[PDB]
Amino acid sequence: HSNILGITSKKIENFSDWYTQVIVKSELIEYYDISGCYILRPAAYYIWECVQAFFNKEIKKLNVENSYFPLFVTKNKLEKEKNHIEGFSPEVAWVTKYGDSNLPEEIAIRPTSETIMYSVFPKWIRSYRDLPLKLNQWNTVVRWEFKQPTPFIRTREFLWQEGHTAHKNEEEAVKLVFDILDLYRRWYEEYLAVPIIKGIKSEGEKFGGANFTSTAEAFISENGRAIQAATSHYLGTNFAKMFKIEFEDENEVKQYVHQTSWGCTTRSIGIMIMTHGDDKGLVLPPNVSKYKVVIVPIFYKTTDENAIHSYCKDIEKILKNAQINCVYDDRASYSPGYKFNHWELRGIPIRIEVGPKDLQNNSCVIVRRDNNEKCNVKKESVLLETQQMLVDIHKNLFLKAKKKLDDSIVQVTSFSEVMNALNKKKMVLAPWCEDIATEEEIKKETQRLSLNTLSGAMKPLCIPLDQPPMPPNMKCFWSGKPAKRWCLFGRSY
Amino acid sequence: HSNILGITSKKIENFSDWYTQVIVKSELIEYYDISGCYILRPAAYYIWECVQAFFNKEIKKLNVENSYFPLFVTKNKLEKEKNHIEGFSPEVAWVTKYGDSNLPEEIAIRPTSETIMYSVFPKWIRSYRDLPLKLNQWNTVVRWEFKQPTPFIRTREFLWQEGHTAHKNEEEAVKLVFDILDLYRRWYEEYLAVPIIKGIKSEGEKFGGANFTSTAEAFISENGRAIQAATSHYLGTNFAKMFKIEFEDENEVKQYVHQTSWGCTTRSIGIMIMTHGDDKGLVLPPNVSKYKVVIVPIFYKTTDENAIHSYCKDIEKILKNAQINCVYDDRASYSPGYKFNHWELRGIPIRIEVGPKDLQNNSCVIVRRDNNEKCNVKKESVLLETQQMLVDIHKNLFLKAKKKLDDSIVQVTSFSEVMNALNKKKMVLAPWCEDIATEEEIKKETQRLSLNTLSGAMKPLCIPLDQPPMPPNMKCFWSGKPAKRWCLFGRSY
Ligand SMILES: Nc1ncnc2cc(-c3cccc(S(=O)(=O)NC(=O)[C@@H]4CCCN4)c3)sc12
Ligand SMILES: Nc1ncnc2cc(-c3cccc(S(=O)(=O)NC(=O)[C@@H]4CCCN4)c3)sc12
Ligand SMILES: [Cl-]
Ligand SMILES: [Cl-]
Ligand SMILES: [Cl-]
Ligand SMILES: [Cl-]
Ligand SMILES: [Cl-]
Ligand SMILES: [Cl-]
Ligand SMILES: [Cl-]
Ligand SMILES: [Cl-]
Ligand SMILES: [Cl-]
Ligand SMILES: [Cl-]
Repeated sequence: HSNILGITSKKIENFSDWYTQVIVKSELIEYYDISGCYILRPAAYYIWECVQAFFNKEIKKLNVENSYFPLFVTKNKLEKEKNHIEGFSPEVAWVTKYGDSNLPEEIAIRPTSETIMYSVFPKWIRSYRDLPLKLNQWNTVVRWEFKQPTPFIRTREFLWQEGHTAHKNEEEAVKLVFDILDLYRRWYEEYLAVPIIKGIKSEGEKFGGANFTSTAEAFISENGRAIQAATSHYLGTNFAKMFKIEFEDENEVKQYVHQTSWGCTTRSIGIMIMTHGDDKGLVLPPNVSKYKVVIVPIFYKTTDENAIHSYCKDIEKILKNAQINCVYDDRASYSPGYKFNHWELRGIPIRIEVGPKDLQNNSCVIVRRDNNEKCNVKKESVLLETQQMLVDIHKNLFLKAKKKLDDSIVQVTSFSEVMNALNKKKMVLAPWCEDIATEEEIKKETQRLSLNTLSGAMKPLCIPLDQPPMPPNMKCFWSGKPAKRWCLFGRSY
Repeated sequence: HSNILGITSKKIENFSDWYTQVIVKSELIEYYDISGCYILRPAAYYIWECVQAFFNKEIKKLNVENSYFPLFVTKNKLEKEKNHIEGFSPEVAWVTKYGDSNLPEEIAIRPTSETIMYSVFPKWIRSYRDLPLKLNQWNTVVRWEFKQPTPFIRTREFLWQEGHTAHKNEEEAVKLVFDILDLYRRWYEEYLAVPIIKGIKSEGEKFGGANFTSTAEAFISENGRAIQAATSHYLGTNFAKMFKIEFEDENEVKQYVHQTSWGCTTRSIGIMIMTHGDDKGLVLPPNVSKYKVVIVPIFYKTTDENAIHSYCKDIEKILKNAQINCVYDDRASYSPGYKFNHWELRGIPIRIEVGPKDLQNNSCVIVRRDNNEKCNVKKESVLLETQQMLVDIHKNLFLKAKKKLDDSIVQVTSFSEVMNALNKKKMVLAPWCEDIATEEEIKKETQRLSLNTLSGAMKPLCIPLDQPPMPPNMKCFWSGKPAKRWCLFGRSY
């Protein structure tokens, strides 16, 4: 990796290389011997801890309790269900030995914990007094996917949380499915300044055993690829029937539980980086940056040295007293411009420059990372203006990313309008009959039309919860049948 | 598992079965298809989260930053070092396939992350400005150990934290080694009410590449087996030489870094259960129990029902207003005695009984879990007395466990005195010359003397930091040579 000090690929001209440079030169990640596995350095894992604390706070209000189930799973429990999502079998890593000894029975590594947890649920669930059962895990899962691996986005091994619940009836379960989905929206908006779109995945793309799969969909405008930001399934009684999870209800009749399972991944970090990063490097919402402010001294005269270091330490004291973490870069070995690029690259939201002009005027210079706008601030008002500026940066990052998302969403009706939008790097909202047979024809056929890596087919992303009005005689864009609902389409990571 | 409602094995008469009953009937764990892997239910994982928050708070003060490295490791990096602790090779689980496809290169699952992290350290460490480097992981590791598996104590898969640091010189590193060790002591004392003994492991039992291995040693008096509660290694330059971790110092001379690595495990939970549990089931320090108080109504007259439920809800309001979580068990389906045993079994520190006698006297009955002592408390003073009683329970649990630890420590000098103590289930402090050749002779030979599961040999546990005075002509108990220091010996889990 060359030119460690700066980003030499513009986000638009070469988005792929720009992303690799940002995550490495900002010290978020490091690559690894094993393809698809990545080292989350402290800067990246700080982001994970912030969203982890937030999500834990909110799911505790729903009485979800954390837990930990084994990393390994027997070939019996896992492969016991070929009616659920058994498309993980080609991706399931198998341990076959310890040392030079071979295992008697092979054991797999969890791609997800549905079979591990739900094999014990019948023991914990005997009557309606035992429901609802609400569990969550903060763990690591493994999926061996031949598809091109992308840091944070499609990885062989990723940290996540997987919640699983079971309920007395349908109404209780589905309300939790969407309550979690809104927590995912806050996960992205409040802490990552990333807008998403709530929807319902088509029958073709839904989770294996799910009744339906709700999703939060993000979009990378620069390369026109949607990403499944987070997921919340209503499994209904499907999984309850497979694993014989039954309960005596209030009227002595035995019933199947209604289950959910929801998960969000370090993929949120990748989406955040792609949404806000620019050619100077990493851009962070203040809520996920360890250092909210960096104080850079700027002078040349040896006489000013003593006065300036004290003035900067005054600012460091004001901020840290107000619980605003910050770094005072007083390294004399590096030029002021080196410090500028170094901390812009690391994504520090705010830079406070202090120079001789500042001492006499009793002020400072404050520079927003998102737009590089500078302003003079009297020393007394530094604390308040810094607080309001961290808020304004977050408000600005979200609204800019929302403008880019909406500019990428185009509403069309005909097949030809759809392809023009598709090859212009847009996410297309079109009327669709939702017949499942049309999903594979649409994907396979659009790929043959998009002449000139990642999959080039146009999948159905999600059917938005927010439905624009459907005209009376509107026809599906592909089949010509009467159209049921508007659906989002596009290429995907 | 029979008699789910109570513990049918006395902790002394059958300690092994008593432990299995406690951890399952108190809903801490559930057994699993794969030997050595255990399900940490919410009650057990709440304990993990409390100590996890505490340890994270304190290591952040030392500027240790959390991170996450890959679960997998190549056969090259792992086996590159046969001079370090390569005794993990027989315990290293190997993935050899994904799906029906075989992997080109086999990949292992981390038993520990020394090789994973230290293969990247040279990239992050170029000069003295880059030191100290302080990293930590909250992750899961795997060791396939044929030894008899015990929940929380010796498991195939366990949660832990592994810190790793690198320093400019020896003084900086070793100070951190012992600073972490004291954090482990607070981990056990402050939050688990478990006393431990700081020591230095013998040269025979030290960690693979360590210069020395400091340890915190706990002791299960009932079955007379010591356990390695926590560990903190000074690796010195040993690992720096293996992985070529060098740095340009302040005087332009390249040097090797001085490293440490420290870890503590869910084994702390197992030690806590064994130390405080009694025949009624689980006994918890208040700091690791979700519910500090359980309010049980006790009446028979239908007339009293309305008044009593309001009186109990008043107490629930007082406690929860003071941030003292509690459960008001108003289930009319279960007898009051059922509730008593149910919540004593789950380890709730305090039970507040409310009956008709309480309403007229405007008081309540408070029952300590640790000693079942009951006392009347006027309703007004419930909040204060409850707070002081949670503190007194913790003070009592620690001091009781410390009395049992010290009664199990016996100081002897001759070989025959040592064996009498050994077969009386004691941890023996004896003078020892520390010659390494004597470690395998002592272990192998004491096993042949202890006539009539787990290893029956007497290992050297640790050489305490607190050294009682050594007489002038004191001779090692085994060799007759002049004795260097007092060392602890005993059987181990
Ligand atoms: N390969 C990857 N690389 C990087 N980041 C990610 C994120 C991924 C993902 C995230 C959420 C949900 C799903 S899911 O639809 O498979 N549902 C499940 O697993 C269910 C629900 C949780 C319990 N099991 C997948 S996969 C992946
Ligand atoms: N098999 C088991 N079952 C249940 N609980 C436990 C706990 C165990 C343990 C705890 C602390 C330290 C050690 S260590 O001495 O091996 N040192 C290392 O790994 C170093 C230091 C951290 C980074 N690598 C082992 S092993 C084990
Ligand atoms: Cl590969
Ligand atoms: Cl809101
Ligand atoms: Cl996906
Ligand atoms: Cl410079
Ligand atoms: Cl603004
Ligand atoms: Cl086995
Ligand atoms: Cl103290
Ligand atoms: Cl050990
Ligand atoms: Cl009963
Ligand atoms: Cl007391």
